[PDB]
Formats: sequence, structure tokens, C-alpha cells
Amino acid sequence: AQKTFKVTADSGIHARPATVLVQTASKYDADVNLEYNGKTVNLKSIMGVVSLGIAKGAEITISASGADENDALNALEETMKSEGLGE
Repeated sequence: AQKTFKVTADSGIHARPATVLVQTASKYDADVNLEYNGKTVNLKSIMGVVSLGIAKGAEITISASGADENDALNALEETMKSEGLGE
């Protein structure tokens, strides 16, 4: 269970988008983590994503590993298409 998302947001993946994601994966008990700059941070880490400082024109690798790992990856996906944080 995992999917590569494209980062094309203007602000990037800072705290604002890190709070929208931590809320989605939060409902899922699966351990979904994002990948950026060779650093895998837990999707439930708003302060940990700030250290990455993602911006527009970048790539990220997500991977759900737990019980409903498949339900979590598609959950954050529809959230990225609702506002337009990545595809």
C-alpha cells in the first residue's frame, strides 16, 4: 500500500497542509508516512514536516503499512484533489 503524490501547492507542504493530512491519516490506524529529501516522517507529524520545508515543483512518496493501510492512502489522496495540494 503506497502512492507517489506530486507537490504543486503554492505554499508547499508546510504546517497548514501538514494539519490537513495528519487529520486524515489520524482516523486511519495504519502507519502512513510521507517521504521527502530522503527523509520519512510520520504523516501525523505537523512539526516534523516543517523541517522538510516542501515547496512547489517537488515529489513525495507515501506508504501506508498497518490494518486499513489502503483506506488511508486513498483518504489523503482525495484531500489533495479537493483543494489541489498535489496529484
